[PDB]
Amino acid sequence: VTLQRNITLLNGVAIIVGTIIGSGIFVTPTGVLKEAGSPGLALVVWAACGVFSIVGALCYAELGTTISKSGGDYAYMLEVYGSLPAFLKLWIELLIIRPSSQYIVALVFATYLLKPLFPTCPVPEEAAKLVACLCVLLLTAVNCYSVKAATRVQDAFAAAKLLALALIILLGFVQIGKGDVSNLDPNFSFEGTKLDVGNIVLALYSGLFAYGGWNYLNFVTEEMINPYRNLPLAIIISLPIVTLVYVLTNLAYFTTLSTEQMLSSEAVAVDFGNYHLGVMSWIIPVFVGLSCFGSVNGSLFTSSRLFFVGSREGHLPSILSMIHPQLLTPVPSLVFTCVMTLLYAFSKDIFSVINFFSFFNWLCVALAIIGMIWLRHRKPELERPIKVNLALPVFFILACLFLIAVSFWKTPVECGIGFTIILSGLPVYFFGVWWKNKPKWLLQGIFSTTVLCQKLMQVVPQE
Amino acid sequence: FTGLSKEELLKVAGSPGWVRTRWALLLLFWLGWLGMLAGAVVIIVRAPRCRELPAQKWWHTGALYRIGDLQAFQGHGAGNLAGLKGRLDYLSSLKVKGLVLGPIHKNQKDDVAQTDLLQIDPNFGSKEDFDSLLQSAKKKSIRVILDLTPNYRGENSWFSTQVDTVATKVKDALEFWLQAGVDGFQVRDIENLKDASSFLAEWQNITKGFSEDRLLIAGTNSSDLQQILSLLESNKDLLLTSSYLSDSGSTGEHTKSLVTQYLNATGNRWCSWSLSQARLLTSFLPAQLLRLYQLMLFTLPGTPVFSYGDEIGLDAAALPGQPMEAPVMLWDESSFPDIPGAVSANMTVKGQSEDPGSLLSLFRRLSDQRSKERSLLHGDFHAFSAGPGLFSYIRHWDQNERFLVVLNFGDVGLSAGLQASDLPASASLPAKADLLLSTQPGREEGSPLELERLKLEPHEGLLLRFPYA
Ligand SMILES: *[C@@H]1O[C@H](CO)[C@@H](O[C@@H]2O[C@H](CO)[C@@H](O)[C@H](O)[C@H]2NC(C)=O)[C@H](O)[C@H]1NC(C)=O
Ligand SMILES: *[C@@H]1O[C@H](CO)[C@@H](O[C@@H]2O[C@H](CO)[C@@H](O)[C@H](O)[C@H]2NC(C)=O)[C@H](O)[C@H]1NC(C)=O
Ligand SMILES: *[C@@H]1O[C@H](CO)[C@@H](O[C@@H]2O[C@H](CO)[C@@H](O)[C@H](O)[C@H]2NC(C)=O)[C@H](O)[C@H]1NC(C)=O
Ligand SMILES: *[C@@H]1O[C@H](CO)[C@@H](O[C@@H]2O[C@H](CO)[C@@H](O)[C@H](O)[C@H]2NC(C)=O)[C@H](O)[C@H]1NC(C)=O
Ligand SMILES: N[C@@H](Cc1ccc(O)c(O)c1)C(=O)O
Repeated sequence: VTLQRNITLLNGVAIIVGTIIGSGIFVTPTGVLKEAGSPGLALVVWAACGVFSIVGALCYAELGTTISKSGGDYAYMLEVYGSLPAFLKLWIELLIIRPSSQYIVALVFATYLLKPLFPTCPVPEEAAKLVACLCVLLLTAVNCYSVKAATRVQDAFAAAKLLALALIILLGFVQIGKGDVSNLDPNFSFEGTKLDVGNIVLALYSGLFAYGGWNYLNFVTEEMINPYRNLPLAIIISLPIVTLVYVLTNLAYFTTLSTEQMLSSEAVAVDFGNYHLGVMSWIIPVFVGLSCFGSVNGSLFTSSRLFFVGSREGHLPSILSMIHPQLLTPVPSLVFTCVMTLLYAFSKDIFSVINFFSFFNWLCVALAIIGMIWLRHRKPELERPIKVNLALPVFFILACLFLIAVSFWKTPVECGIGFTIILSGLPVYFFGVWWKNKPKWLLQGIFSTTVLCQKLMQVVPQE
Repeated sequence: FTGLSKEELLKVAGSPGWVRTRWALLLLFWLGWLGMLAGAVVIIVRAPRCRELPAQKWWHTGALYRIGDLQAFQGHGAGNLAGLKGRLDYLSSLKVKGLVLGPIHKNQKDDVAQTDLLQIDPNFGSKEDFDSLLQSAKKKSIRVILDLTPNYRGENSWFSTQVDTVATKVKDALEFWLQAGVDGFQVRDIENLKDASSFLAEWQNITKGFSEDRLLIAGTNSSDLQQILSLLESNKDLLLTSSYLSDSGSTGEHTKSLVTQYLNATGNRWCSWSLSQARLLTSFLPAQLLRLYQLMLFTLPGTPVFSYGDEIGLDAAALPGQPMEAPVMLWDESSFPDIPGAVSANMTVKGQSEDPGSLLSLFRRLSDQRSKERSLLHGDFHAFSAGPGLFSYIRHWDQNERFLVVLNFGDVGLSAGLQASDLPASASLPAKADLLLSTQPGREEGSPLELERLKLEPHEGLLLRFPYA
């Protein structure tokens, strides 16, 4: 009546690699080029960003082992900060952070799948939404069927992402192998300097976007066979290789395209694909779209699990932990996730939510790392694996704070608007989490609705 | 907890009426998915596909730049071929795509026996200097076009003699210079050449024979439309600069008639817009009209050609003692050592590189806009009627940002009075449009304003931009 491990180290590495590689280096290499310094300086910036992310990884590599509980960044702060902050985190998390992520990835998939039918003219807006919704529904059905198939699907799509990136690297190196200066010698031509507002710094909060998703594996922990060594091994395998792949891809883009051409473009991948390959160029965009497909799957494979954690504590309705007796798949959680994503599809524009996405995730990470050392002080006797010192995280913590600074630079009013959602979520906590005193009619109605749902979809509780 | 137990649920959920419901719901979901797929494919099919790009060459993507006197470009005492390589950055600031150097061959007089088109005059530089200039330009992506005229220091430019020998020598010079890596050629005053059409056709055929990325420029001094069209009766890929838009401009309707008639007669091909072949803008217009024409020439369906010093409003007659055929550029207050203190800080390039209310800033903004958008690159041109003394037209390629230019050549203010119902519905102007820029300071930018009550100040131009309709 409880879900099993059904995950090995290779699956975890595939999940983390796939979720790291989203649109990423396929859609926005221009930013750091035109936001800080010169082309060559951009080659440095990515590398620096990678180190940053790597450092952060080496925190969750220990903290995750410290409290071996599923639901990363939620169950970990459930202990230090009490009950209310954890519920606030989970509520805003499910309400905004997930559906935005799934919808953006699905929309990117739809656009880069439909692009080869509208090369210069823009893709119709109606078709992209329908294709994204179809992708989300199909992936939800696949996950609800059996996790075992989804594991191989994620493995195959991570392999496809790696193959596409390797092909990009190979083509970028071959277009130099024929013999050309390729304007690599001129560097720091218009580097300038870090302005008072910030010039070189201004590129970091855009470069770090592609490095996101380095904690999704910690969401579905305790589902891994012997996580103790597998999780740190997965992190150590995943991070340096993806950082070197991104820096090599940036080099490959710079060695083939001039600065003016990059500035005068939107999709650098399409230009690189149709430039040195000509006819049958559709391979380059399609693969990119295919990549996004796998990404969506990974998100689902984490998101539902987080919900399965919440109802365990009691913060969630008791139904959102139910399990089909013959198929372990947590059906109600998956249905909830897909319904939320489809409701989030009704928007008016793009990037309207991503603006505070960095603020939200960075503040959550910062609070978690702050709570780490306070927990260690309040409980210095535990069976933790490496007994690593707090030397490394402290510096990282300060860097985290710096991000909030930039966060309150572009759209502070949007941040203030975003705060209103959690302020309205406090009454959500007060309604049912704490005020257990409810009239008999409400309890009877809740029980009737739950039993009706259980009758409709065959699910039995977890024990 | 708060729900039916496992064993009771599995005992109760086996009766008929609950498996049938689940099966019906599964069928409904799976049929709705295929319905959505069918809707998506129908949406994809029922849409216009796209419009293919016209595969532009290099000279379709920006404005050219002429240099009639190499020595006087950067002042006396430094005139040399290698001197130019220290200036391309400034040229790169203007984002030009060409550099029409003046004649640099050996020619002392109307002497023909020893006038050669293959030997660089030592007063300018050397062959190695020319190679270095070409290499530096290639690194900077600035294409170089070399002038060729048998006489450029004499009175008659074709020796007033039988043209067989000069035709043969220039034909040899074409193939000799194409080895070095020049990207085109220019010949001026072809109206003084006997049997011009055959020579131009042969030269164009020879030049296009080496590659498809070479250019040929022909310049005349005539203004008759029939005369201009006569030289194109056998060539259609030639760029012919002429004084077609000069000797007029007092009334806006006259210029509109000239442009529309030229486009209708030529059959909507690629033409070059310029007020002359070797003269600056100030040699034909008052000092209050340079901005108007500079806006005009950047938004025409063609390749604008400007002479040096036309981005800072250089005037030959504003400084006494300066020949009108070769004014000295004003890089600073000391750029003119003779009679010092006769030049202000407003006429200097360095004095205009930071003031937004100046010709150079407007020049740079217009050049940036011209070489970026597709509508200004290969868009369609449509001119519609307006009030008297006005010239209003529209540029629209396929589905990109439509541009609408309104020009008031009159000296008195008046209303817009634009008229619809004479353009395709895909090109109909909207009620409100943005304002990309205005040549008259005193207006805001980025504010979507209505077109019903638009008024124009004397000698004012507007460059409204609106998205796809
Ligand atoms: C070029 O000029 C000639 C004059 O009749 C014509 O084409 C010539 O002859 C053949 C047929 O095209 C070509 O292979 C030669 O190259 C042409 N001779 C030249 C260069 O003058 C025709 O009028 C023109 N066609 C071309 C090739 O541009
Ligand atoms: C172009 O310039 C010439 C020279 O000023 C003008 O006059 C012609 O001069 C040549 C001698 O170089 C004579 O053989 C011609 O007879 C002159 N033309 C006429 C019409 O008499 C010429 O008029 C100018 N073109 C225009 C259109 O004004
Ligand atoms: C270009 O304009 C000309 C000149 O108007 C037009 O051709 C014909 O011209 C005669 C005399 O003006 C008139 O019959 C009409 O103006 C034109 N015939 C028509 C269109 O019925 C024509 O409108 C335009 N197109 C071309 C290239 O002929
Ligand atoms: C640059 O500034 C000087 C200083 O005003 C201008 O000199 C004036 O010229 C204008 C016409 O251009 C005359 O009306 C004034 O009498 C001059 N004033 C002074 C105090 O010199 C100079 O002409 C300006 N540049 C231009 C071409 O306007
Ligand atoms: N990293 C994804 C997009 C993304 C994923 C996860 C994140 O947490 C994030 O902030 C952004 C990509 O490369 O396209």
